[PDB]
Amino acid sequence: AFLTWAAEPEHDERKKLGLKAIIVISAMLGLSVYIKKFKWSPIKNRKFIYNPP
Amino acid sequence: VSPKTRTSNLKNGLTIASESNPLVQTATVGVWIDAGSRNENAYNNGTAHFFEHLAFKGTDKRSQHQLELDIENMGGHLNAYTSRESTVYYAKSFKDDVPKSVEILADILQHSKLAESAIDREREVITRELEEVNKQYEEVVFDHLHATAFMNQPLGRTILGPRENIQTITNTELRKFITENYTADRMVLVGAGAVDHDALVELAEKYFSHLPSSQSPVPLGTPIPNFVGSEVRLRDDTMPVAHIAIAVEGVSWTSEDYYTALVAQAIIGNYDRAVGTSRHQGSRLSNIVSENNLANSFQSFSTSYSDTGLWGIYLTSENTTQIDDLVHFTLKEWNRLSTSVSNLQVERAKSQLKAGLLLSLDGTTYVAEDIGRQLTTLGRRVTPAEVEAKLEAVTEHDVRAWAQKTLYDKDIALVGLGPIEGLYDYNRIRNDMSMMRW
Repeated sequence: AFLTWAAEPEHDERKKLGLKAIIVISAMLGLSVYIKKFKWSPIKNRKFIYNPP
Repeated sequence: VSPKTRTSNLKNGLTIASESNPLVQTATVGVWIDAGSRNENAYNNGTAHFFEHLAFKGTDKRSQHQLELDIENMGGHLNAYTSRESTVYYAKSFKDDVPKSVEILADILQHSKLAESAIDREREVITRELEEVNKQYEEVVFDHLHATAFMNQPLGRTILGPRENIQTITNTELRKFITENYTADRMVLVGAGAVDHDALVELAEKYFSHLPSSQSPVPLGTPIPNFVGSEVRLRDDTMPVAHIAIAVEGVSWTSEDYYTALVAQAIIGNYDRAVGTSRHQGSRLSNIVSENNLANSFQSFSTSYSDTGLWGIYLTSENTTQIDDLVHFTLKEWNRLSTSVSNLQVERAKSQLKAGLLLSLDGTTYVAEDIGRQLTTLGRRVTPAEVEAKLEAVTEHDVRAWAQKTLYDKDIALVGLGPIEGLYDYNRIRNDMSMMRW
């Protein structure tokens, strides 16, 4: 355990910052999905009527 | 100061409204009806317009030919139009031919034959009208604008109605429509020009006394529309001119913001490259458009109905690679109604409107149309003094408050017709309804 710490002393801090990043990034991913779908809905919902000239 | 509009009622509830002008020799008398296509359902849509055709096809007394002759002999003409909320039938004649014209109008409205043979004949005429409106680009654009803004609602329907209905309209449903809708409490007999009010009231007692009254008489101009932000693109690369309308939900006739919306509309104003003075107009949009050759024309509108309206602009342009600029600069001028307008623009627009509302009424037909419209939408003729006071009450800060709730960051209805490849998708147009800098 001591030698593992000696090789990677940032270990504890790194994993806590990773938890924060995971949470923020996940929330941003969810919100980016909502926003993309919101912005794209006029394109997705587009309908056509064709009358051949 | 124009002569006072006299108003009387009959017992059935028919309003008679008149404005005499002893300087003219002609008179416009007619019947304004608070009824139109909006009163149809989906099955009988087109009936109101169908009736307008058959009204001139002969009555119980006069045949179609006799009708023609009677009007020819009078010397003037008859005219009619059906809109979404209003139907009009009027007669322009000589001063002393007014009793004849009232008699003819009373006949065609109450005692029309609606003979199966004539229904069948007009059914083809009206079918051909479906394929010839196609040329009247402004009308095409505005009919699609209503269809999309009021999607699947009565105001969204066309006046002509679908092809299917034209083939299936019977004299029964025609009769039912005019019996339910053309009631005395919904009708106004209007006279303008060389008419005596007292003479017109007597003619109304003689001809329009046996009109049905409705079961539940509501006041004139009594109506829920749910506006849909949406677009219709009718791209046609073979057309040289693009026609674009952009509108938001506007104001009804009786809105408290009615005059505020008119002032806002006048700040943007109209433009036409063919008019000599248009390059010198004060409107900012006019300056941008003329200097950069962005359009052939634009026309701001504020259309009102009993319970809603459309406020927007109609653009025509040959500049097919700068449609984006034209639309961009138009919507940025609308943004400034929310962010930037002050007493400078507002007082200028009020000055222009105080005259404009009076100028419009320059002939007997325009006067009759004004009396008839106001009586069927407001229940009264509003005097110029009242109109001057309502305009004067509009401040810059009323305009800003109105634009901030009506225009700013709001959904639009958008119709493009013609070479509109350069018109961006809905989002990029709607994104110009706000300013990130504000």
